[PDB]
Amino acid sequence: FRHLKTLYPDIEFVDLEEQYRLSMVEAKKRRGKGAPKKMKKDAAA
Amino acid sequence: NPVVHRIGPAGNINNKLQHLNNMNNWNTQIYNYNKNMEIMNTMNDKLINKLLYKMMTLKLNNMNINKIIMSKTINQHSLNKLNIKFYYYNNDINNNNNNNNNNYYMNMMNKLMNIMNNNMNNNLCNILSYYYKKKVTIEPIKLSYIYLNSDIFSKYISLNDMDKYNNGILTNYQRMLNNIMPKLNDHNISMNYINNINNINNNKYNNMINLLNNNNNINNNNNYNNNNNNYIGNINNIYNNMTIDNIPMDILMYKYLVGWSIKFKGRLSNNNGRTSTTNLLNGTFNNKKYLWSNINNNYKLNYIPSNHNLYNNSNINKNGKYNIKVKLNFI
Amino acid sequence: QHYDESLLSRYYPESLLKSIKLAQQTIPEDTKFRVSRNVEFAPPYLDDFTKIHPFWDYKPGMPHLHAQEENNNFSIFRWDQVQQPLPGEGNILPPGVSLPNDGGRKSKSADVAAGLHKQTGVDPDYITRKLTMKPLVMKRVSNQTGKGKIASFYALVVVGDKNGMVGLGEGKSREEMSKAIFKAHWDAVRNLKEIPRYENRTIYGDIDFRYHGVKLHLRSAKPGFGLRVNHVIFEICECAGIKDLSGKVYKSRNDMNIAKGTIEAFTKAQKTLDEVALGRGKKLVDVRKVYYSS
Amino acid sequence: SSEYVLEEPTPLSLLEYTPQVFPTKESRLVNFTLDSLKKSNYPIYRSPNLGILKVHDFTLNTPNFGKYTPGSSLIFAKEPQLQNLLIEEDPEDFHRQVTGEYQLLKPYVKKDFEKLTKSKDTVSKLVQNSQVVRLSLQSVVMGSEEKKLVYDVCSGMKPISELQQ
Amino acid sequence: STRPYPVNVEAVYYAPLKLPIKYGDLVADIQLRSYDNENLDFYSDFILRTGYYLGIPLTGPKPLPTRRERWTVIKSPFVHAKSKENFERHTHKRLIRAWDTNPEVLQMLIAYITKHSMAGVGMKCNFFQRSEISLDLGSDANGLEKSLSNIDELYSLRNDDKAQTSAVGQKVLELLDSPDFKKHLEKK
Amino acid sequence: SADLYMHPEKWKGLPPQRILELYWERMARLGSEYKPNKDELNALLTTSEYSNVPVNDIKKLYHRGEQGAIDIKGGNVNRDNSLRPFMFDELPSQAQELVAQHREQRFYNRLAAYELPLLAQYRQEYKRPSPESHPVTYRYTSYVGEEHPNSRKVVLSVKTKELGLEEKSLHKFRILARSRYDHTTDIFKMSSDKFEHASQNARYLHDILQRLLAESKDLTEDDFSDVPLDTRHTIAKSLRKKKRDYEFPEHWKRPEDAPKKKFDIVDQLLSTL
RNA sequence: GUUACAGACUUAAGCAGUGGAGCAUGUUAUUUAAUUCGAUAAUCCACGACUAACCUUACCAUAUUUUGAAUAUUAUAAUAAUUAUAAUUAUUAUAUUACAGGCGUUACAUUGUUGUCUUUAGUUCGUGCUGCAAAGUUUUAGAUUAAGUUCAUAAACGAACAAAACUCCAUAUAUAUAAUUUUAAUUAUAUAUAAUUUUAUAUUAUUUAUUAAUAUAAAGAAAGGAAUUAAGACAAAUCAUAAUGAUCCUUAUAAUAUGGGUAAUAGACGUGCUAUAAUAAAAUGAUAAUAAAAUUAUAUAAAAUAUAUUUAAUUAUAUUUAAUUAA
Ligand SMILES: [Mg+2]
Ligand SMILES: [Mg+2]
Ligand SMILES: [Mg+2]
Ligand SMILES: [Mg+2]
Ligand SMILES: [Mg+2]
Ligand SMILES: [Mg+2]
Ligand SMILES: [Mg+2]
Ligand SMILES: [Mg+2]
Ligand SMILES: [Mg+2]
Ligand SMILES: [Mg+2]
Ligand SMILES: [Mg+2]
Ligand SMILES: [Mg+2]
Ligand SMILES: [Mg+2]
Ligand SMILES: [Mg+2]
Ligand SMILES: [Mg+2]
Ligand SMILES: [Mg+2]
Ligand SMILES: [Mg+2]
Ligand SMILES: [Mg+2]
Ligand SMILES: [Mg+2]
Ligand SMILES: [Mg+2]
Ligand SMILES: [Mg+2]
Ligand SMILES: [Mg+2]
Ligand SMILES: [Mg+2]
Ligand SMILES: [Mg+2]
Ligand SMILES: [Mg+2]
Ligand SMILES: [Mg+2]
Ligand SMILES: [Mg+2]
Ligand SMILES: [Mg+2]
Ligand SMILES: [Mg+2]
Repeated sequence: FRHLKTLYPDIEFVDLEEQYRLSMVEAKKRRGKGAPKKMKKDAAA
Repeated sequence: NPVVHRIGPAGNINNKLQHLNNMNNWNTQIYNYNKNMEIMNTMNDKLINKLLYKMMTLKLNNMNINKIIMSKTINQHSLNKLNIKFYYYNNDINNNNNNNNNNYYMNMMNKLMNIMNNNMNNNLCNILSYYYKKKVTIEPIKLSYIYLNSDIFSKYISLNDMDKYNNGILTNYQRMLNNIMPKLNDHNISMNYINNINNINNNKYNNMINLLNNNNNINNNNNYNNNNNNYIGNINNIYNNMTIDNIPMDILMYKYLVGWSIKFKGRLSNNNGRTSTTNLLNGTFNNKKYLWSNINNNYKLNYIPSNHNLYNNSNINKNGKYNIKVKLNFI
Repeated sequence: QHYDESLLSRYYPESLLKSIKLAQQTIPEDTKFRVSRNVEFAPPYLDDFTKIHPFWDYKPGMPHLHAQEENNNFSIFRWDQVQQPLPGEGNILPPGVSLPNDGGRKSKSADVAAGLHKQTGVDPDYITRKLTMKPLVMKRVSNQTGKGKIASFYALVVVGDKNGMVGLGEGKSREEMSKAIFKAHWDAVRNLKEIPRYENRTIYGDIDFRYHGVKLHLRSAKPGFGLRVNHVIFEICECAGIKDLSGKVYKSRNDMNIAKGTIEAFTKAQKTLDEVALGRGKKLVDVRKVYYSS
Repeated sequence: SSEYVLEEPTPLSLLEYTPQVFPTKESRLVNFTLDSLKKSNYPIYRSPNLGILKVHDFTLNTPNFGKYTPGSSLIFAKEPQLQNLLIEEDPEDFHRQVTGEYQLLKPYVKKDFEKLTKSKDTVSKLVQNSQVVRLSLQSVVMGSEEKKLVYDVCSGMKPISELQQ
Repeated sequence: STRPYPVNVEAVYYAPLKLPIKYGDLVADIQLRSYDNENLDFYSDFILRTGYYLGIPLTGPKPLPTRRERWTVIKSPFVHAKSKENFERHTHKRLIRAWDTNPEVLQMLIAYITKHSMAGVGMKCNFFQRSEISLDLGSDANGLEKSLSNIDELYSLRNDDKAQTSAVGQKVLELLDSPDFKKHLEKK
Repeated sequence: SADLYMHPEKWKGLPPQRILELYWERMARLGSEYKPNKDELNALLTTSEYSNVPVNDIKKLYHRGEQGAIDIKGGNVNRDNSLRPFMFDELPSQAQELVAQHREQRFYNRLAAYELPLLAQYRQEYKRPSPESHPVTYRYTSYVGEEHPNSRKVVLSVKTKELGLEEKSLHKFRILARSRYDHTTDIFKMSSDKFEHASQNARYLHDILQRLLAESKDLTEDDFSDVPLDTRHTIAKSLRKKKRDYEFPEHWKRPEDAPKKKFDIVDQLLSTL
């Protein structure tokens, strides 16, 4: 799906799977059960 | 008919108008001596089917999202080329395009089907050629109803009608499904089909008798070559009054939809938390022209009556996963 | 066989003539021609294959298998209509069935009228025009089986002409309540009766008839009194043509029993003046009518 | 019903469908030409490239295509137009295909082994080893140069270090 | 008067005609395999017709034995090994043999059939050629010249309106007829 | 012309339907690369009466596109037309599949009727190579549409007695072939697929045959007259096939018991018509 | 823990077994750093698992990675291709919002699938009628059938999912194909026909041949197996095929490597293998007594050789690959 934009910029498509994924993460964000912030390696040693 | 008294010993269901060829029972139609090549072709077929599923949905703006429902792709591999075949339905029919303003612009769906084959170098067939190493063509076939294919019917009710059964099946929605087709008399249609076939056979048989009895009253015994030759006469009289405008349509099978059932099983209704199944059985689910006449039913994949076209599609709602199972009978 | 150019050049397209000539010069004449009944290759009808039939041959420009139109010579661009529509009359309507038409705006009264005329001798026009529909008892009725609770819709309706006839009908359905009303409308038109009215306005005298557990006390009314009765009786009267009445319901007040009782009471509890006079051998005179006479 | 416009089937058109392995050497030349055409990415099995499309002329026949190890996403190369397209036509492939030439490796004589070692018995054993490896490697599908490298390494001439180890 | 139907369209309605074998030396053995029989038989019939009109004696589709592969699998997803299900696949095979035909005519036949192939059918071709006990393999320059001459003569066009061409055919012919082929063999 | 859609300057005067078809083709083949041009409008505007669309609407449909159609319509199509009752004007999918089957069948009948007879112009008489001159048979294998590795295999088969060898050389040849020669039928047999092309395998087999012939004809050193011919491999092979080498005894036959043709008066009298 | 009627390898009879011995395998229990998880009455226990040395593998120990496996957003730079040294594009690398990932919990939130009742005969609808109505009828007095199968009477007349039939393997026959060196034609596979057998006689009980079972006769090649297991119930099994809802982890409950474990053994347990000798074990049997169905481009591997090993044969390795990518 990612390559469709390269070949056919004119027509817009929707990836129902990715949209469902982003909808679910946003719902969890609103509900408060979001993903914890991952800590970088630079932290501590 | 069961009698067939005035015809003679014969019978050929092998007509391409009375039986579905068993090659069509499979989504990928290929034989390769190199089995590894056969496996990779099958995998590619499945992948490209999923890609086309991704491709179908389109949007013009935030308030315009157009889902184009399509059936499973029928991949036809020949020694030289591959054809991808599928039926599709476009809900955005725009008053059946009654207004002529449609002639001056291409909607998203037209552009999608055009880039399928027509675009010169950037069409999908070129990329699919790279994957398959042969000529590739795609057949989009339009369906004007959604209940003419089990695939399209299940997909539509599973992807486009969430609001109509999310909290129970609505009365109007349940009524529309039950009135998609007029209640037809399966017995009458089956008997009419049998009588028509009998009439065709009698007409041909009479043509034989008339031709051979006279044959312009010139050809006689010791001249017909009764040992091995079977040349009875001119082709004209073999099929007198048996032409393309009367024979083929009335021998075509699987014309009418007599029975159809839909089953909404899943977590649709927001009950205490359990699951519910709603079934809508309308019509009959057996073909009456197979047990009275002499044609015999063939079981697709050795487990599906030919007259039955069934399919189920899943999706996800707020509660989980649900499945819409549609089974259709085509007399 | 072995036709010359006569009757052949003028019947087959010119480009196809060389192939015919080669076939004649290749296939030996007087060659026996078996018929193969292990494999089917030719159509079950005679056809010369000279013309590309729409709907029975591949459409030119369609990207199909056995499409010889290269890859950039496909001549289909508008995928909006159904390519290759049905031939001939353009439809496959089987004999004995009719093309569907407006059904949402088609009144169910017309369907009831047509069906009743089909089975009984009643005419449709009267049912459609001069009969009034108004339901009385709509409710969900439940029976439980091994499967579980099975819910059914029970509808009771009345039909009348506001001119003397009224009917009562009850129907049950599990599909929906519209069907229950349809059956009730069907039954009620089937069960029509004639109600005698005094001056097309009110009943004769008072009625104290009892239906099972329902005690119907009905008494006549003055001109211009109005229907001062229970709503079930009010509906029955308004559909039956009664305009002035007064009464009270005692003991059970079940709506459906009330409706059945009042219809029966109108039918048989009351007696017309003429019938009383004839069976009595006496003359009954309406003082009101004879006071205002000429 | 539109008239049927017959188009004569001619051998030139029916070419590109000739069997790949056919006894006649004319077929060998033709199949070699087709092989050279398809190895050069000339447009077959697909529509040709002309100048009409300027920014949407893509090809996916990069060497990485199909392979895994050089990890990268789908390369969308800029396809050449129908003109200014090159054809390889390698002479080695010609002899390999049109003619039936085969190298058959190069045997090792005791002179070479004696250059390295001095014990006659070891020289005899090494000769036998070189013979065995020579006769057991010509049937393995690999490149000529790699096959020669393995042949030398196993025989004894080149040290194991020549391979990637 | 009435419509006439010449032999070409009369022959379509009858079983394909086979030319007789006169000498008996095989030149090809084409085996068609499919997982079904209807397409296989239809295509076979077409092969016989194409061979006959091309002058190639063909014997006809010989029913070689079918191959039945069989697999077994438990119906249940997790644990019901008691319930099992059998699956099978059938390979329907036919054989057609060509005799007493020149190589180029056989090439013409095979090309045509592969061009007009059908879904589901696979074809494997065995070609037999008789040769000397000893052949001259070093004769290249004269051999290449004669081979190029033969290619040019065989794929030589006469008409213009008919005889549709192929772009690949033109490219191959121009490459073969290009003078730069001569230096290809001059590597010695 | 094939490129007529590319040039809208020459569209002037063309019929409105052809103009519309050309305009559709141009914006279907170009795709995202399509760009509007004034000449295309002028050509399109001439078709206003053909399709009964006001000129200003054509301008807005050319420019705004599907958005133009939406805003001239005045409102989206708000109706669940999907569940519309059947008009009996279309066929189900399986019926269409049956139709397509017939379409292919008619295509092949037409091909056989008209295109195939044109193949009779390439008939050629079989120029039979002399069996004596050409005893060796090479078998080539090809898989149409595949890349099966067995396509490289070549098989060489020839009878030893037709090699043209003297008795001593023939015996030496037979005993040097070892398992590759079967005395029962006297056929030499040899295949090669080590090399990756059929041409290489055929050359390899030919060279091996020449090498064996040369050694067989060289009787200066040893003619291998004493060593007999070994046939144990053939014995093993033949022991894996069933021997139906029994025939009906000659002396059990009684030809006198066979039926004799009877007298058919009608058939006798029909010979003279 | 209610009555009556029939079936079914439930029982009775017969053959072979298990329970007893040794071993293989699954389970329990226990041990262990881990002995990963699930199944566990019929309906678990050579079950998921069609092969646990490493992999697999999910567990334990020790080391190691941190936007990772994708999708999107924003900068920096490099390479390749194509057009006339530039322009465009595609990719790569480095970052960050952003998550990704989970064989972690919930089959008592689910989709799909499956086991048992079950080859069981049941489950429903339209119009009509009965009862004020919920409902009832049809779906039954009485029989028959494997069967709501088929009759007889009957407010009922029909119809739908199941039953049966069509279907597949097999069978008999006809036609066609095969140059009978792919041979076997005693075959292969395409189409069609055939039977859910018919006819006659008699002896029976009967609604009186407007009939059933008993036998006979004669016409037939004619006799089987497989698939399909409805509605509902078991909150039966499955979150370890896969997928999603909710909840939980995010330098760790995610990812990699080297070893170990899944193979431990008091007891117990379900399946099987091998035996306990003469209606039974062992050797030998080269014009090689007699099969079917399957496999061989991620190969099958003959014949001949050296070996143990004596002349040889048989048996097991090694040497070498004959032919075949297959009637
Ligand atoms: Mg009340
Ligand atoms: Mg064999
Ligand atoms: Mg017992
Ligand atoms: Mg014990
Ligand atoms: Mg024991
Ligand atoms: Mg042991
Ligand atoms: Mg365990
Ligand atoms: Mg559990
Ligand atoms: Mg490990
Ligand atoms: Mg997640
Ligand atoms: Mg984990
Ligand atoms: Mg459960
Ligand atoms: Mg479930
Ligand atoms: Mg009532
Ligand atoms: Mg019952
Ligand atoms: Mg034989
Ligand atoms: Mg059944
Ligand atoms: Mg059930
Ligand atoms: Mg029950
Ligand atoms: Mg539970
Ligand atoms: Mg778990
Ligand atoms: Mg999972
Ligand atoms: Mg971890
Ligand atoms: Mg274990
Ligand atoms: Mg078990
Ligand atoms: Mg013993
Ligand atoms: Mg066998
Ligand atoms: Mg067999
Ligand atoms: Mg051996």
